[PDB]
Amino acid sequence: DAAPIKKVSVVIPVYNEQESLPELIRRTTTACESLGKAWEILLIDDGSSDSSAELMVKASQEADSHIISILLNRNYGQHAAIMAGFSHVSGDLIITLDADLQNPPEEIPRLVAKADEGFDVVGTVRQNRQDSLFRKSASKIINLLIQRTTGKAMGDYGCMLRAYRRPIIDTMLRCHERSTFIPILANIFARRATEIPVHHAEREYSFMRLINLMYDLVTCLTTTPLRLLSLLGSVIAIGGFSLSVLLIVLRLALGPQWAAEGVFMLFAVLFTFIGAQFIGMGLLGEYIGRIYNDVRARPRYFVQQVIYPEST
Amino acid sequence: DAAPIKKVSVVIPVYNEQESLPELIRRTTTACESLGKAWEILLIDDGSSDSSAELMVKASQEADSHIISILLNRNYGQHAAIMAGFSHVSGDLIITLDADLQNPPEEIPRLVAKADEGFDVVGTVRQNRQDSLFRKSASKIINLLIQRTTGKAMGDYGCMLRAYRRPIIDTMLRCHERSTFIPILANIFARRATEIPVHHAEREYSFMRLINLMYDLVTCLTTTPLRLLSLLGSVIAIGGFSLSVLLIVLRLALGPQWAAEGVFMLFAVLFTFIGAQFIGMGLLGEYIGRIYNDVRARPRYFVQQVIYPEST
Amino acid sequence: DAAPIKKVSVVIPVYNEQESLPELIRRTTTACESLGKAWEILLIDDGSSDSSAELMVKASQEADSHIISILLNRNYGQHAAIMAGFSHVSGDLIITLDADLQNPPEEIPRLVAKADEGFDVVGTVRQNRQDSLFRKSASKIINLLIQRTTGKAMGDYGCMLRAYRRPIIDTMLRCHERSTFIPILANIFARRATEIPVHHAEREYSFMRLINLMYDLVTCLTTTPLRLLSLLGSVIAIGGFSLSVLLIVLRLALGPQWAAEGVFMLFAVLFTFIGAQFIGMGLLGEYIGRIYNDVRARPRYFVQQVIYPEST
Amino acid sequence: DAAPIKKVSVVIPVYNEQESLPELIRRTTTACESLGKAWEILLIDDGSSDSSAELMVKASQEADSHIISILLNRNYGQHAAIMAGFSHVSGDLIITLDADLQNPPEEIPRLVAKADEGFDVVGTVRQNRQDSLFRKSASKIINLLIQRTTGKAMGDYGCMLRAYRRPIIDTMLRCHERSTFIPILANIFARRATEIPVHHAEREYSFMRLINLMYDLVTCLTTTPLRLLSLLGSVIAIGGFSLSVLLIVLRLALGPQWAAEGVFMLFAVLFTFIGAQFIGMGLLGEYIGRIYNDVRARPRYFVQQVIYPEST
Repeated sequence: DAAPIKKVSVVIPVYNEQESLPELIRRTTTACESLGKAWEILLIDDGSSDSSAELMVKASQEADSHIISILLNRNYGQHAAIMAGFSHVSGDLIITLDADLQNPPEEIPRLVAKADEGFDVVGTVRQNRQDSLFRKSASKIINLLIQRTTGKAMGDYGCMLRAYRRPIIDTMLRCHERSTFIPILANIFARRATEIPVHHAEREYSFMRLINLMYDLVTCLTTTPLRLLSLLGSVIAIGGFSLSVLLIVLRLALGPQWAAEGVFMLFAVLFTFIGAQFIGMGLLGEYIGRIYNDVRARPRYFVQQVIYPEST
Repeated sequence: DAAPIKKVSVVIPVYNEQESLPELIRRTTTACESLGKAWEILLIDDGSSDSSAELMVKASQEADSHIISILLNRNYGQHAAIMAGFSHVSGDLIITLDADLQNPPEEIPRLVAKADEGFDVVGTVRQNRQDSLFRKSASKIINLLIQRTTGKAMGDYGCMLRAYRRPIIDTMLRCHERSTFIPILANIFARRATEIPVHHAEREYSFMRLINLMYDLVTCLTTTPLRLLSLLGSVIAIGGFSLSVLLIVLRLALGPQWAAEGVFMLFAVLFTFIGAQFIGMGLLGEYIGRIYNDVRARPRYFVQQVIYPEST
Repeated sequence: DAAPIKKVSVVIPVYNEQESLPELIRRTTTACESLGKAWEILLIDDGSSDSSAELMVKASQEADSHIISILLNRNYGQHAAIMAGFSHVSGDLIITLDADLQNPPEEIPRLVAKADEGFDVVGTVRQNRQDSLFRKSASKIINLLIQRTTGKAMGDYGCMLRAYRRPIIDTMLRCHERSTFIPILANIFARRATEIPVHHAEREYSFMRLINLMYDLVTCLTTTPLRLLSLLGSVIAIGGFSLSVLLIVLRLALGPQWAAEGVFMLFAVLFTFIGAQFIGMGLLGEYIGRIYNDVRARPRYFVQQVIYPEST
Repeated sequence: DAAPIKKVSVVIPVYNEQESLPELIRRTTTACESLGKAWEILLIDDGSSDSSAELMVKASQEADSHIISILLNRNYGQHAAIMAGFSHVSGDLIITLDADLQNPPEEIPRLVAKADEGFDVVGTVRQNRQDSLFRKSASKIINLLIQRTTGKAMGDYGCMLRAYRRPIIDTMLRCHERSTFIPILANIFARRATEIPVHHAEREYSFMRLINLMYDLVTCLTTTPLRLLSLLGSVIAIGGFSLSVLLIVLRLALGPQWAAEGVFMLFAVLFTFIGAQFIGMGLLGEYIGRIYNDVRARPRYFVQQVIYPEST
């Protein structure tokens, strides 16, 4: 069906944005008014300490305002702020935006139009951002891994400008896992998805953040690394056993060859035991991985429609 | 008691079966009409992309149809589709069938008749399928393991044609474990079970699927592999300690014997420590295995009847 | 307070006891009638296959019977049968008995009288059973461990004849852990406990059962074995580092001493790394143990009475 | 806002305090009466065996008493007693005090006044207690770690005299984790916190308690130790591989150098494998740590206020 969008909800986490709030609000309001549909704006203050909350309250209390302000008691994180925002939306299309104006609000109409064609998730890709070699390689690896796992590609995973339909948000609200990534979670349930190119501000994370993010993504996406240990251990054990047998055969055939042959055979046995240790660790990982999946308990399926035979 | 069957429910997962749907529906309807009992057919579309959903809807909307069509929003897996089907059945006997017509629908009456004799689970075994040596050995090993664990044998675990009674499905719906195998889960609760031989289409998984399936079955059935590590480590440690003591005794008795005796004693100590490492890993596995069982939280018991003394 | 007992409930698991059921029922009924209090008897059939269920039903339907019969759909275990029995009791004192008549039913009045003095849990100890050396040593070790952990001693943990008050059973019904031991669980919540000596039939487990039972008890009682790994690793690492430093100091002081000194230093470094490995395994165990305790989620406390100040 | 306090609740765990109860009650009552606000006192008996319960009941039943007595069926721990006390409070400011009179009750007015300035958590620091070197170093390390993790410093973590506002207690009641530390849990949710200096009685834990407390704090605060294993393993593997390559290059360039060069190369390979083992253990820890966090399931966020646009 061609179920169209009739209301748009915008979610913007706020944390120490005193300088950028006025222009952000003005541009977002103008962009939303250009849609021709009903709309609302949600501002979530993640425990700011620079008078942002007062500005948000003033904006909410202004005449003819479409802004809903949500105040958290302290800082909890951008992911938690976004999840809190999702719990108070009312429209059928949800859009996430950055409060630093790094992504222009003027792109919202394009996302709305694309979603009106029948897509559940609409993403964005930043053009010619000129990242460093390591960051570009990491982006390529992450895109390939996500495409292989979820079946949907993602050119830019760190981009904040994205659109979701209401059922996607409803299902994502059912996942209580503390460590995750919202764009991956959306694609885990999306049927139809696409991405479009966008531009960005030319000028505006540390390495320690990058390493932790890589670990989080790998743990959220797959458990194969636990499986690779058994393969490595089996290879090592087979090599060690083959060398041990070959040493005895060679000594029995051509007699003694070196003064330290016994040491070499003992080293081969040691390598075999070391490989067995890797096999054991992989065996433990097999259970640990399933424990984790059962613990975080994502939904198994969703039913779209049920057709019963006519009663007559 | 001889509680007989009065309604039969058929569950068939569908995923890109546009070509086989008409003949499948016709033959299944004919077979069900030959029963003489009330019946219904459930078709679950697992996110097909070849117009199967439209055919299913058309079949459901046709006059005098006994077909219930269930549509999923996207692909989730055959196990999830079967579980969704179980949530919408209404009969007291449940039959699972394959949509590729590899197993003929004409065998259903035999399963119904066998179940009418008082069996809770009725299975099937394919005759003279002529599998490869490795697959046959794996089948034998799996059958032996399942027989030892659940107390019920299974000649063919990969066969899809099986019948279950309503209480079995109800109890299986209480298990939320993500990784499992439905036939094993049924036997875990079944009191009386049997299998019968069937024929199959002569002509129509990859090795990577086989290895993962073996791991899944082993993890679902038992935790002994975690126990074997302690035995291995104890054997290694005892051997190493015995060799270390023997070396000292021999040197003290008959004096020096080799130039590298100290190296040999150090290797023996190293082997003892390596065995201790296996013991430690087994110790960790002891807790991990119980954590997993507590996490997946299968039902502990089911009460069939309670008899109170007469009030008078 | 001297809250006395006014009704006694007897729980007896049944599994293939066709021969012993009549005498068991007769003697238990006589013993219960000698109490002078209200009483009931619960018989749980754990999937017997020797006509025990029919005998139990006949006994329940007999005139002036105090027997409640509970039938399970199949075999699940003695622990599960006892837990099912606890879910249907109605008295304020609960007694567990063995259906093989190994423990005479005539001891019940002594347990009732002892419980009437104000004890929550009353146990029994078998006299001069003349067990083997290993079994006696295991019993002593288990008794010491339980006394140290729960604060209550248990001379015989394998004895089935025991008495519990209703609140103890109610709290034990709140623990859903699959692997546990009921007598230990009772003492975990009991305030006042005691044991008394009893006699037993002279004549009537395998080693594999004993080893598994030891592992279950150790895992249910404590997590210290995970802590011992770090101590062992630290000792090994300190020894290795000390030897490595001593070798260098000795060589620098008195010059070269042996041809294989470098090999010895390398072995010392290897031992240090091996100790570090034990430290790491202990570090993992630290988290695993707490995960297990949080998973099995036993109750934290129970409130006996609350006194508010007089409203006036 | 300047929401002031209007009722004060005092929580005091009791365990064998027969001697100190009268003076404690008298001084606490005098201090509370000096506040000028409504107040109540909660006494929790943690299974005492020295007639403390009778004294508490007598105090509760005395005329014009503000004391609520809570009796536990047996001993469960100070943390459990405090949690039980929190479940029965009614005021908007909660104060915890020690029953041994080590911390004078006369400091309560200072805490109330400080909390009236708008603080959520108010702590205390003991001056010139003259602890040993190891204990002082441990205190410094714990303070630094807590400051880095929660963002709030704590000069003395072992001090019992502290004040909390009602929402903090309400959120802490939502955390069911068995192993934790209440002051850290409070700061995890507090927005504004402070500490003040206090005095203490000059004269009145064992080393085994200190080690367990350190492990508990480390496990409750962070998971970095699981991350350090991968770094250590990578360093070891890189060093071993570099040495192995250097040995071959040197031998090919300048020819043979030592009789035991092959042994050295084998040792280098062994070190590389040992480092790989550390990497694998860190890989397992990555999943274990996230499993633990998902298991103990702390609240993700709290909403303070929501402002909707004016309906007109």
